[PDB]
Parts: sequence; C-alpha cells; structure tokens
Amino acid sequence: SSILSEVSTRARSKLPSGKNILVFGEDGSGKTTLMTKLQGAEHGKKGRGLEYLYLSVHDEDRDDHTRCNVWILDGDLYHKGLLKFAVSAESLPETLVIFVADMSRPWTVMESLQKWASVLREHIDKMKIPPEKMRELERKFVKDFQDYMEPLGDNVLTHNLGIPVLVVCTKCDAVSVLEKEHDYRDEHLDFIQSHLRRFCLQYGAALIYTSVKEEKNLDLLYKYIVHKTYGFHFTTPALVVEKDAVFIPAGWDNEKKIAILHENFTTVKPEDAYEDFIVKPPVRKLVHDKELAAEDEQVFLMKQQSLLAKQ
Amino acid sequence: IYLNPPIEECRYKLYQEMFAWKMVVLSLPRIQSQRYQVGVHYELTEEEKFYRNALTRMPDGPVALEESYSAVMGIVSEVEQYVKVWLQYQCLWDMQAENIYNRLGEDLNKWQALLVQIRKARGTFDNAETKKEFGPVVIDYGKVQSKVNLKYDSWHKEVLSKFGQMLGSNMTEFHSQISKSRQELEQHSVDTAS
Repeated sequence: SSILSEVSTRARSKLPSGKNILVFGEDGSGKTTLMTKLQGAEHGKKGRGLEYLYLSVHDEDRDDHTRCNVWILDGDLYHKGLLKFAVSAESLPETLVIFVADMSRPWTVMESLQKWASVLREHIDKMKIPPEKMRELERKFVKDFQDYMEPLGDNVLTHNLGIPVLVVCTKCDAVSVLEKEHDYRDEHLDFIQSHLRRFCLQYGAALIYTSVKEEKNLDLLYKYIVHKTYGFHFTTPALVVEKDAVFIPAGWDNEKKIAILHENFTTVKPEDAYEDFIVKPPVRKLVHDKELAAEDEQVFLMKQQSLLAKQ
Repeated sequence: IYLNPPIEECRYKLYQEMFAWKMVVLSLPRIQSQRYQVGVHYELTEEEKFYRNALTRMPDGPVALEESYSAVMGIVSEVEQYVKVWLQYQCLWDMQAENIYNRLGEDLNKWQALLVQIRKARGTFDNAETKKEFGPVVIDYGKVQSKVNLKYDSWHKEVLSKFGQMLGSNMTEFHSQISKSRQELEQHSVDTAS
C-alpha cells in the first residue's frame, strides 16, 4: 500500500548487514576453534551438521555495531544437502567463503580443499542461479581482483564463483613439530605453499596462515574478513617474506610470484602430483585379529566320513 | 528500536537447544571390548569413544535434519519479519511531515488513502498483549509499548487534523458555491422577452 513506500523512503545512515560468511573444511580441523577464538571467546561447543556463530563486528571509526553470520559446516560429505540452508540466491551476492586446511595433516589438505571444488560448485548450480546475475557477479569479482594496488593470465580466475574466497590454514605452529618428528623438509613447505597459491590464484582467493596456539595473524584475519565482507580500510602489506606466516592479498598473487618460490627448491619438479612429493602418514591402528571360526558339524562329519572311509 | 539480544540470538540459542537435544542421545559411551582387550594400546579416539556416528545411521536418511533446520529456518525467518515490522516504526522519531504533505498534496481530497491504512498499521500494537509469543521465541515489546504509542498517536492526530482542515476548506467551497448557485437559480426569471 501507500505506507510501505512513504515510511520506507525515509531511510537514514546505516551500515550494510545480512552477510553470510561460510566455512567448509575437513572435519576435526579445528575450524570451530579458529572461528570461536576469532569472535572473542576461547572456544564454543562443537557438534554435527551446520553450526552458527554470530560475529560481532564493531567499527569504531563510525562507532557502530553489526553482526555477520558464520555458518560453519561439518566435514562429513553425508551432511552436504543441508548446505542448501547456508546459501540462497538472496544471500549469495554477499557470501564470503573460507576453508580450514589443517597444516598438522598436510597430506589431507589439497583433495579436501578440492572437495570444496565440488560441493559449493554443485550447490551453486543446483540452486539454478540465472546466467545474467551469475555473470555480472563473476565479472564484478574479476574486476575487484584486477585492481589490487598495495592481473591477467591463462589460468587467473579460470574457474570461480565470483564471491570472495579465502583459504585459511589453521594450526600453523604444528609445522615446527612435523618439521622434526617427520623430517619434513623446508622444500616441502615451499612446494605446498606454491601449490596452495596456484589453487588460490585459480579461484582468485586470498590465503592466510594462522595458528590459534600462536595467535598469529588472527588480528590480520579479522581485518581482512571485515575489509572483504564490508569494505573497511585496509593497510596490511603482503606478508610473504617469512615462511612461518604468509598473507596473500586477493590480487597480489602472480604467476611470476610463484615461479620465484619455485626456483628455490630443486628436489622434485612442482609439475608432479601433490601426493607424490609429500610423504604418506602410515596407519598405526593394527587390523583386528581374524575371526576364529569353528568348523560346523556338517563338513566336519563329511571329513570324518572320509577318514573312516580310507581306513 | 533495538534488540536486546540481536535477531541472530534467536537462531543461535535454538541451534544450541537442538545441539543439546542431539548430544543427550549422542554423547553416550560406545560399547567396546577394550576393557580387557588392551591390545589397542592407543588413546581412544573421540569419534569412536563417544559414539559420534549416530547421525549417519538415520533410518529415514538426513531428511530429519533437513526438517529440523527447516523449522528453525522458518521460525526465525518470519519472526524477524515481525521484528522488521516493528522496526518500520523507526520513522516516528525521524521523519519530515513536509515530505508526506508534498508527496500527497491534494490527494483524493487531501490524503484520504494513507490515513486509512494507518489505522490498520496500528496492528501489532495497541493491544492488551504485551509480548508476542511464537514457539519458544518470545519478543517483549514492553519498553516501547507506551513510547511508540504516544508518538504514533501524536502523528495520527496531526495528520487527522490536517485532513479535517482541508476537508473543511473544501466544504466551505462546497456550501458557498451551493448557496451562490441556489440564489442564481432562485432568480426564477422563466418568462422574458429578452
């Protein structure tokens, strides 16, 4: 009617809300730990299926309070249908999606990350986004990627959804332990970093190392999350100089910036398969002792007939 | 118009309730032979020690979960809509009546339309009910019940008064021209050579 126009047109200053930040990752990778530590409490409670965290973002420059919706998703593939609750056409244009790559188990990173490469993609097509809007969001995201001042190429954003994507890898401190407990070479770290950077480049993603135990880049992660979902002022440069914690802004990545990381390792060519270079973590739990079956009466009586037969 | 718990709380607390109602039957210890079968000389993994696989053992498949969140995805959604309606009253403290006057200047008579839907907009409001219940979510419009009432009633009174003032001016036109035309007809010159 008339009111819903008259009162609605009387709009005041505000800050955009209703943003749905999404978190898919391999189960048990401390995803809940990471995000709970981010939002202020040490750790909430885990569970099964989709879980909710309302992230309270306050801007002191404008002195306002807003909440974003962290919908953190279980790592079980059987719980993939309920993701249809997580993303809707109304919510899609303002969704920022991140992965949790538990560096304490590098051998299960890429494919689990590539597991993303299916799930969301399926969910982004089974919801039937009209071509016009998905193309316009895609080109908008491409342009946003292009204009990073502190790039074009064959595979840059060669496959993406047009929403901001991050690849945050938690439990960073463990890199030390697996360095000594596994003799995990520094060249291995360089190789996996280059591979992850190529991945984030083909999805136009910004990649952040972090460790809840060492509380590294948590402030930087907060800054980048708010800067991407809202558009706040950002000033942190590309922290890539030290391997311990590396921060790749979405757009800072270039193919030459990965060739420079390629050169310093000369053991095995990066073109080789991911799992080939990394060593497999051997299974510890032994197989259960075999069934001690008892020969049933029938074939036993057959054998006893034979025994009484040759005599 | 604030929410003492923001609307996100309405979903977060319900999720915590559903998590409790899952863990009440999920965190049950798993029956195991390790009591004497010490040959598994390894700390019992959480996934097996606490029996965290029941969700994959749905007789009806994941549909129940699809239903469960759905209820929440309903219960919260519409109630936020309800909250939204309340937030629509925000204008009553920051609005310019001149804008309304210019937009609807000389309507059917002066407004004659929005003044009608305002009485209907007095809904979700002006009732002995103090808090709206919906499932386990209760929204208490107790602190605003009187303040928004005073503001809305004042605005209604001013709009009604302006409507009546314009109505009366048009009725001055009404009766004045009726009187003039009645006298003009009451000249009654029916027969004339001119």
